Amino acid sequence: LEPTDQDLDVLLKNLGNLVTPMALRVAATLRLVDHLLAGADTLAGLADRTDTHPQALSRLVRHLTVVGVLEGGEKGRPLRPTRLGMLLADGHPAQQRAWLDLNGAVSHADLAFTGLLDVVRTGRPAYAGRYGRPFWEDLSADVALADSFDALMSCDEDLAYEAPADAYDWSAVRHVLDVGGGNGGMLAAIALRAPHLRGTLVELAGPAERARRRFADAGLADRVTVAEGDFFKPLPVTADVVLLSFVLLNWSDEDALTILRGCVRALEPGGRLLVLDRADRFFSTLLDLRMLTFMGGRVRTRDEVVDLAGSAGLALASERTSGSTTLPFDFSILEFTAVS
Ligand SMILES: Nc1ncnc2c1ncn2[C@@H]1O[C@H](C[C@@H](N)CC[C@H](N)C(=O)O)[C@@H](O)[C@H]1O
Repeated sequence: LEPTDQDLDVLLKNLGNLVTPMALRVAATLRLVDHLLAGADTLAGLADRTDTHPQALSRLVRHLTVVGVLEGGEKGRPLRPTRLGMLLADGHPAQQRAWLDLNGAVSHADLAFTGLLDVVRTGRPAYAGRYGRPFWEDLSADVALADSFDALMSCDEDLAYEAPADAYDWSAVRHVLDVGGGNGGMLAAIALRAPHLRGTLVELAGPAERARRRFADAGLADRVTVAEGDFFKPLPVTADVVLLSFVLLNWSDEDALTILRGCVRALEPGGRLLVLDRADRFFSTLLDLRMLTFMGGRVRTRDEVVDLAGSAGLALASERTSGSTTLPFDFSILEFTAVS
Protein backbone atom coordinates (compact mmCIF):
# COMPACT_ATOMS: atom_id res chain seq x y z
CA LEU A 1 0.00 0.00 0.00
CA GLU A 2 1.83 3.07 -1.33
CA PRO A 3 -0.21 6.19 -2.25
CA THR A 4 -0.10 6.87 -5.99
CA ASP A 5 0.04 10.22 -7.81
CA GLN A 6 -3.67 10.00 -8.66
CA ASP A 7 -4.39 9.41 -4.94
CA LEU A 8 -2.80 12.73 -4.01
CA ASP A 9 -4.70 14.53 -6.78
CA VAL A 10 -7.95 13.24 -5.25
CA LEU A 11 -7.02 14.45 -1.73
CA LEU A 12 -6.04 17.95 -2.88
CA LYS A 13 -8.78 18.49 -5.51
CA ASN A 14 -11.65 16.81 -3.63
CA LEU A 15 -11.58 14.95 -0.29
CA GLY A 16 -9.51 17.59 1.53
CA ASN A 17 -10.54 20.55 -0.65
CA LEU A 18 -12.35 23.12 1.49
CA VAL A 19 -11.90 26.05 -0.91
CA THR A 20 -14.08 24.69 -3.74
CA PRO A 21 -17.29 23.90 -1.76
CA MET A 22 -17.10 27.43 -0.35
CA ALA A 23 -16.71 28.80 -3.89
CA LEU A 24 -19.80 26.84 -4.90
CA ARG A 25 -21.79 28.40 -2.04
CA VAL A 26 -20.77 31.96 -2.84
CA ALA A 27 -21.71 31.28 -6.50
CA ALA A 28 -25.19 30.01 -5.57
CA THR A 29 -25.66 32.80 -3.00
CA LEU A 30 -24.95 35.62 -5.47
CA ARG A 31 -27.24 33.91 -8.01
CA LEU A 32 -24.37 33.88 -10.50
CA VAL A 33 -25.71 31.26 -12.87
CA ASP A 34 -29.11 32.98 -13.01
CA HIS A 35 -27.44 36.33 -13.66
CA LEU A 36 -25.49 34.77 -16.57
CA LEU A 37 -28.50 33.22 -18.28
CA ALA A 38 -30.37 36.54 -18.05
CA GLY A 39 -27.94 38.21 -20.47
CA ALA A 40 -25.06 39.03 -18.13
CA ASP A 41 -21.78 37.89 -19.69
CA THR A 42 -19.15 40.60 -19.17
CA LEU A 43 -17.27 40.32 -15.87
CA ALA A 44 -17.83 43.98 -14.96
CA GLY A 45 -21.48 43.41 -15.82
CA LEU A 46 -21.67 40.43 -13.46
CA ALA A 47 -19.94 42.25 -10.57
CA ASP A 48 -22.47 45.07 -10.81
CA ARG A 49 -25.53 42.80 -10.58
CA THR A 50 -23.95 41.05 -7.55
CA ASP A 51 -22.49 44.09 -5.70
CA THR A 52 -19.14 42.30 -5.58
CA HIS A 53 -15.53 43.37 -5.99
CA PRO A 54 -14.75 43.09 -9.73
CA GLN A 55 -11.27 41.65 -9.14
CA ALA A 56 -12.18 39.31 -6.28
CA LEU A 57 -15.11 38.14 -8.42
CA SER A 58 -12.74 37.55 -11.34
CA ARG A 59 -10.68 35.24 -9.14
CA LEU A 60 -13.66 33.31 -7.83
CA VAL A 61 -14.75 32.87 -11.45
CA ARG A 62 -11.29 31.69 -12.59
CA HIS A 63 -11.48 28.95 -9.96
CA LEU A 64 -15.10 28.08 -10.79
CA THR A 65 -14.09 27.82 -14.46
CA VAL A 66 -11.27 25.41 -13.60
CA VAL A 67 -13.53 23.08 -11.58
CA GLY A 68 -16.04 22.97 -14.46
CA VAL A 69 -18.82 25.15 -13.05
CA LEU A 70 -18.33 27.98 -15.56
CA GLU A 71 -16.69 28.46 -18.97
CA GLY A 72 -15.76 31.31 -21.30
CA GLY A 73 -14.41 34.79 -20.64
CA GLU A 74 -11.14 33.68 -22.33
CA LYS A 75 -9.43 37.05 -21.80
CA GLY A 76 -12.63 37.14 -25.41
CA ARG A 77 -15.52 34.63 -25.19
CA PRO A 78 -18.82 35.10 -23.26
CA LEU A 79 -19.06 33.83 -19.67
CA ARG A 80 -21.65 31.11 -19.08
CA PRO A 81 -22.51 27.99 -17.05
CA THR A 82 -21.41 24.50 -18.00
CA ARG A 83 -23.79 21.56 -18.16
CA LEU A 84 -22.72 20.95 -14.52
CA GLY A 85 -23.22 24.62 -13.58
CA MET A 86 -26.90 24.59 -14.62
CA LEU A 87 -27.56 22.72 -11.36
CA LEU A 88 -27.15 26.13 -9.65
CA ALA A 89 -29.95 27.79 -11.67
CA ASP A 90 -32.89 28.85 -9.48
CA GLY A 91 -35.48 26.69 -11.24
CA HIS A 92 -33.61 23.37 -11.50
CA PRO A 93 -35.76 20.74 -9.72
CA ALA A 94 -32.86 19.44 -7.57
CA GLN A 95 -32.75 22.81 -5.78
CA GLN A 96 -28.96 22.88 -5.37
CA ARG A 97 -28.83 26.67 -5.69
CA ALA A 98 -30.99 26.71 -2.55
CA TRP A 99 -29.06 23.95 -0.75
CA LEU A 100 -25.83 25.91 -1.19
CA ASP A 101 -27.32 29.37 -0.47
CA LEU A 102 -25.56 30.92 2.56
CA ASN A 103 -28.75 32.86 3.36
CA GLY A 104 -30.29 29.43 3.95
CA ALA A 105 -30.38 27.23 7.03
CA VAL A 106 -28.38 24.28 5.68
CA SER A 107 -25.43 26.22 4.20
CA HIS A 108 -25.49 28.55 7.21
CA ALA A 109 -25.27 25.44 9.41
CA ASP A 110 -22.70 23.78 7.12
CA LEU A 111 -20.31 26.57 8.15
CA ALA A 112 -20.32 25.19 11.70
CA PHE A 113 -18.22 22.24 10.39
CA THR A 114 -15.11 24.35 11.05
CA GLY A 115 -15.66 23.25 14.68
CA LEU A 116 -15.68 19.53 13.79
CA LEU A 117 -12.61 18.84 15.93
CA ASP A 118 -14.58 19.76 19.04
CA VAL A 119 -17.70 17.95 17.83
CA VAL A 120 -15.64 14.76 17.77
CA ARG A 121 -13.87 15.54 21.07
CA THR A 122 -17.01 16.38 23.07
CA GLY A 123 -19.81 14.88 20.96
CA ARG A 124 -21.60 18.24 21.28
CA PRO A 125 -22.84 20.16 18.22
CA ALA A 126 -20.86 23.15 16.89
CA TYR A 127 -23.78 25.34 15.81
CA ALA A 128 -24.06 27.27 19.09
CA GLY A 129 -20.33 27.98 19.16
CA ARG A 130 -20.64 29.75 15.81
CA TYR A 131 -23.99 31.58 15.86
CA GLY A 132 -24.80 32.20 19.54
CA ARG A 133 -27.87 29.95 19.95
CA PRO A 134 -28.60 26.26 19.19
CA PHE A 135 -29.90 25.31 15.72
CA TRP A 136 -33.63 25.14 16.53
CA GLU A 137 -33.61 28.19 18.78
CA ASP A 138 -31.94 30.22 16.02
CA LEU A 139 -34.42 29.01 13.37
CA SER A 140 -37.32 29.96 15.65
CA ALA A 141 -35.96 33.52 16.05
CA ASP A 142 -35.26 33.87 12.32
CA VAL A 143 -38.09 33.24 9.85
CA ALA A 144 -35.74 33.26 6.83
CA LEU A 145 -33.73 30.36 8.29
CA ALA A 146 -36.84 28.39 9.32
CA ASP A 147 -38.61 28.60 5.96
CA SER A 148 -35.50 27.68 3.95
CA PHE A 149 -34.84 24.64 6.13
CA ASP A 150 -38.47 23.55 5.64
CA ALA A 151 -38.46 24.25 1.90
CA LEU A 152 -35.80 21.55 1.47
CA MET A 153 -37.51 18.87 3.60
CA SER A 154 -40.05 16.49 2.03
CA CYS A 155 -42.10 16.49 5.25
CA ASP A 156 -43.03 20.04 4.17
CA GLU A 157 -45.02 18.88 1.10
CA ASP A 158 -48.83 18.92 1.18
CA LEU A 159 -49.51 15.22 1.97
CA ALA A 160 -46.32 14.03 3.70
CA TYR A 161 -48.24 12.76 6.76
CA GLU A 162 -51.06 10.83 5.05
CA ALA A 163 -49.39 7.39 5.08
CA PRO A 164 -48.24 7.47 8.76
CA ALA A 165 -51.63 8.92 9.80
CA ASP A 166 -53.32 5.98 8.04
CA ALA A 167 -50.97 3.53 9.79
CA TYR A 168 -52.53 4.04 13.24
CA ASP A 169 -56.07 3.99 14.73
CA TRP A 170 -57.21 7.38 16.15
CA SER A 171 -60.91 6.49 16.63
CA ALA A 172 -60.52 5.83 20.38
CA VAL A 173 -57.92 8.55 21.04
CA ARG A 174 -59.16 11.53 23.07
CA HIS A 175 -56.15 13.83 23.32
CA VAL A 176 -52.77 14.04 21.59
CA LEU A 177 -49.81 15.91 23.08
CA ASP A 178 -47.69 16.79 20.06
CA VAL A 179 -44.27 17.47 21.60
CA GLY A 180 -42.11 19.70 19.39
CA GLY A 181 -44.83 19.32 16.78
CA GLY A 182 -43.27 21.80 14.37
CA ASN A 183 -45.93 23.50 12.24
CA GLY A 184 -48.58 20.83 12.80
CA GLY A 185 -48.57 18.40 9.85
CA MET A 186 -49.09 15.15 11.77
CA LEU A 187 -51.66 16.54 14.23
CA ALA A 188 -53.73 18.18 11.47
CA ALA A 189 -53.73 14.88 9.58
CA ILE A 190 -54.85 13.13 12.79
CA ALA A 191 -57.53 15.63 13.81
CA LEU A 192 -58.98 15.34 10.29
CA ARG A 193 -59.11 11.52 10.53
CA ALA A 194 -60.64 11.75 14.06
CA PRO A 195 -63.27 14.54 14.41
CA HIS A 196 -63.66 14.24 18.22
CA LEU A 197 -59.99 14.18 19.25
CA ARG A 198 -58.37 17.18 21.01
CA GLY A 199 -54.86 18.33 20.16
CA THR A 200 -52.25 20.26 22.10
CA LEU A 201 -48.99 21.23 20.40
CA VAL A 202 -45.78 22.38 22.11
CA GLU A 203 -43.22 24.44 20.21
CA LEU A 204 -40.81 27.36 20.24
CA ALA A 205 -42.31 30.72 19.22
CA GLY A 206 -41.45 30.32 15.52
CA PRO A 207 -43.19 27.03 14.61
CA ALA A 208 -45.83 27.80 17.24
CA GLU A 209 -47.08 30.77 15.20
CA ARG A 210 -47.01 28.72 12.00
CA ALA A 211 -48.99 25.85 13.53
CA ARG A 212 -51.76 28.13 14.73
CA ARG A 213 -52.05 29.22 11.11
CA ARG A 214 -52.22 25.61 9.88
CA PHE A 215 -54.92 24.70 12.43
CA ALA A 216 -57.03 27.75 11.53
CA ASP A 217 -56.68 26.89 7.81
CA ALA A 218 -57.93 23.34 8.40
CA GLY A 219 -60.84 24.23 10.72
CA LEU A 220 -59.27 22.76 13.89
CA ALA A 221 -58.78 25.93 15.98
CA ASP A 222 -61.67 24.97 18.27
CA ARG A 223 -60.20 21.62 19.43
CA VAL A 224 -56.46 21.91 18.65
CA THR A 225 -54.55 24.47 20.72
CA VAL A 226 -50.95 25.63 20.47
CA ALA A 227 -48.66 26.26 23.43
CA GLU A 228 -45.21 27.88 23.45
CA GLY A 229 -42.78 25.91 25.61
CA ASP A 230 -39.48 24.13 26.23
CA PHE A 231 -39.86 20.31 26.02
CA PHE A 232 -36.90 19.99 28.38
CA LYS A 233 -39.15 21.70 30.97
CA PRO A 234 -42.23 19.87 32.31
CA LEU A 235 -44.91 19.67 29.60
CA PRO A 236 -48.06 21.88 29.76
CA VAL A 237 -50.70 19.12 29.95
CA THR A 238 -51.26 15.35 30.01
CA ALA A 239 -52.81 13.06 27.39
CA ASP A 240 -53.67 9.47 26.46
CA VAL A 241 -51.41 9.93 23.42
CA VAL A 242 -48.00 11.67 23.37
CA LEU A 243 -46.41 12.06 19.91
CA LEU A 244 -42.77 12.74 19.03
CA SER A 245 -42.78 13.17 15.24
CA PHE A 246 -39.21 13.61 13.88
CA VAL A 247 -37.90 14.93 17.20
CA LEU A 248 -35.74 12.26 18.82
CA LEU A 249 -33.37 12.19 15.80
CA ASN A 250 -32.48 15.85 16.50
CA TRP A 251 -30.79 14.93 19.81
CA SER A 252 -27.99 12.95 21.46
CA ASP A 253 -28.68 9.73 23.40
CA GLU A 254 -28.72 11.75 26.63
CA ASP A 255 -30.99 14.59 25.46
CA ALA A 256 -33.37 12.09 23.86
CA LEU A 257 -33.75 10.52 27.30
CA THR A 258 -34.57 13.77 29.14
CA ILE A 259 -37.12 14.57 26.39
CA LEU A 260 -38.57 11.08 26.80
CA ARG A 261 -38.66 11.38 30.61
CA GLY A 262 -40.68 14.57 30.14
CA CYS A 263 -43.09 12.73 27.82
CA VAL A 264 -43.60 9.74 30.15
CA ARG A 265 -44.20 12.38 32.82
CA ALA A 266 -47.04 13.84 30.70
CA LEU A 267 -48.48 10.44 29.69
CA GLU A 268 -51.85 9.59 31.28
CA PRO A 269 -51.95 5.98 32.57
CA GLY A 270 -53.07 3.33 30.07
CA GLY A 271 -51.87 5.72 27.38
CA ARG A 272 -49.42 5.30 24.50
CA LEU A 273 -46.34 7.24 23.38
CA LEU A 274 -45.68 7.05 19.62
CA VAL A 275 -42.32 7.83 18.00
CA LEU A 276 -42.72 8.71 14.32
CA ASP A 277 -39.23 8.97 12.77
CA ARG A 278 -36.59 7.30 10.51
CA ALA A 279 -23.58 6.98 -3.65
CA ASP A 280 -25.69 4.70 -1.43
CA ARG A 281 -23.41 4.71 1.67
CA PHE A 282 -22.23 8.32 1.23
CA PHE A 283 -25.49 10.27 1.52
CA SER A 284 -26.34 8.62 4.86
CA THR A 285 -23.02 9.44 6.64
CA LEU A 286 -23.12 12.94 5.14
CA LEU A 287 -26.54 13.35 6.76
CA ASP A 288 -25.24 11.69 9.92
CA LEU A 289 -22.46 14.27 10.41
CA ARG A 290 -24.79 17.13 9.50
CA MET A 291 -27.13 15.91 12.25
CA LEU A 292 -24.24 15.58 14.71
CA THR A 293 -22.64 18.94 13.83
CA PHE A 294 -25.86 21.01 13.58
CA MET A 295 -27.79 19.76 16.60
CA GLY A 296 -26.02 16.73 18.09
CA GLY A 297 -28.64 14.26 16.89
CA ARG A 298 -28.47 10.99 14.94
CA VAL A 299 -30.56 8.46 13.00
CA ARG A 300 -31.19 5.62 15.47
CA THR A 301 -32.13 2.11 14.38
CA ARG A 302 -35.27 0.44 15.68
CA ASP A 303 -33.53 -1.35 18.56
CA GLU A 304 -31.54 1.75 19.56
CA VAL A 305 -34.75 3.71 20.29
CA VAL A 306 -36.39 0.85 22.25
CA ASP A 307 -33.55 0.94 24.82
CA LEU A 308 -33.64 4.71 25.33
CA ALA A 309 -37.40 4.28 25.75
CA GLY A 310 -37.03 1.34 28.14
CA SER A 311 -34.32 3.32 29.93
CA ALA A 312 -37.05 5.84 30.84
CA GLY A 313 -39.94 3.61 31.96
CA LEU A 314 -41.37 2.50 28.60
CA ALA A 315 -41.96 -0.97 27.12
CA LEU A 316 -42.50 -1.62 23.40
CA ALA A 317 -46.16 -2.40 22.67
CA SER A 318 -45.73 -2.53 18.86
CA GLU A 319 -44.02 -1.18 15.73
CA ARG A 320 -44.68 -0.70 12.02
CA THR A 321 -42.55 0.73 9.21
CA SER A 322 -43.86 1.39 5.71
CA GLY A 323 -43.22 3.08 2.38
CA SER A 324 -44.70 6.46 1.46
CA THR A 325 -44.89 7.69 -2.15
CA THR A 326 -44.35 11.32 -1.04
CA LEU A 327 -41.57 10.41 1.42
CA PRO A 328 -38.06 9.59 0.12
CA PHE A 329 -37.51 7.35 3.17
CA ASP A 330 -39.42 4.71 5.12
CA PHE A 331 -41.16 6.05 8.25
CA SER A 332 -41.44 4.24 11.61
CA ILE A 333 -44.10 4.34 14.37
CA LEU A 334 -42.99 2.94 17.75
CA GLU A 335 -45.82 2.49 20.27
CA PHE A 336 -44.80 2.43 23.96
CA THR A 337 -46.57 2.02 27.30
CA ALA A 338 -45.28 2.66 30.82
CA VAL A 339 -43.62 -0.44 32.34
CA SER A 340 -44.66 0.99 35.71
N1 LIG B 1 -35.93 23.01 23.44
C1 LIG B 1 -37.00 22.81 22.65
N2 LIG B 1 -38.26 22.83 23.13
C2 LIG B 1 -39.35 22.64 22.35
N3 LIG B 1 -39.27 22.39 21.03
C3 LIG B 1 -37.96 22.34 20.42
C4 LIG B 1 -36.77 22.54 21.21
N4 LIG B 1 -35.74 22.43 20.35
C5 LIG B 1 -36.29 22.16 19.13
N5 LIG B 1 -37.64 22.09 19.17
C6 LIG B 1 -38.61 21.87 18.06
O1 LIG B 1 -38.88 20.52 17.63
C7 LIG B 1 -38.98 20.45 16.19
C8 LIG B 1 -38.18 19.34 15.51
C9 LIG B 1 -38.43 19.25 13.99
N6 LIG B 1 -37.72 18.10 13.45
C10 LIG B 1 -39.91 19.17 13.59
C11 LIG B 1 -40.60 17.92 14.13
C12 LIG B 1 -42.11 17.90 13.84
N7 LIG B 1 -42.80 17.26 14.96
C13 LIG B 1 -42.42 17.12 12.59
O2 LIG B 1 -43.50 16.55 12.47
O3 LIG B 1 -41.52 17.04 11.61
C14 LIG B 1 -38.60 21.81 15.65
O4 LIG B 1 -39.70 22.32 14.90
C15 LIG B 1 -38.29 22.71 16.83
O5 LIG B 1 -39.00 23.93 16.80
